[PDB]
Amino acid sequence: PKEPEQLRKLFIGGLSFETTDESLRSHFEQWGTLTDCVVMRDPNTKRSRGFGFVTYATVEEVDAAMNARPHKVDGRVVEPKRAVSRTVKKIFVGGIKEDTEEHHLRDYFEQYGKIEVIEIMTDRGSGKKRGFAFVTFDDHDSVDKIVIQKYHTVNGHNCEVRKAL
Ligand SMILES: N[C@H]1CCN(S(=O)(=O)c2ccccc2)C1
Repeated sequence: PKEPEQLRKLFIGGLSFETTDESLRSHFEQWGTLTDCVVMRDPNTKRSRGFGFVTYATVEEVDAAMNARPHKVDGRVVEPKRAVSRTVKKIFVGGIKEDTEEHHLRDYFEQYGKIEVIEIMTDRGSGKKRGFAFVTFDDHDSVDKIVIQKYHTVNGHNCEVRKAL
């Protein structure tokens, strides 16, 4: 069974107006099989709108494409983003109770991306742990991967994870 197509599609912004379906495909096929690849154009002029979409056969291929950033396509560095995830670098992690420590969160989340800050929330008056935390990554794709997952188990706790603004 295939991963849902909606989780295999990347929005590609910042395109050169000279990029075509064919040149976009030729570039992004280097990181996987593309089941679809389109440059968005004006309906009347056919002039590029400066963005497009590529759909890979597997989520692993999406990951490979994102890990190969920065992508310079037809002379311009473009901006890939997962098209469906339901742009920030920070998550709320709730439900971690009082026994979850920084190393629990780091050991778990470091496989989603490079962590820059872990903030375990404590009570302003007592210093007791409040049972939630914030994790900041160096890049948004980590967060997009994280919030797409249905489940997050950290330190034996079933955690609620959301984007933090
Ligand atoms: N309930 C089904 C309906 C669609 N999917 S999905 O494509 O796996 C998905 C997962 C996470 C975020 C956005 C989409 C699950």
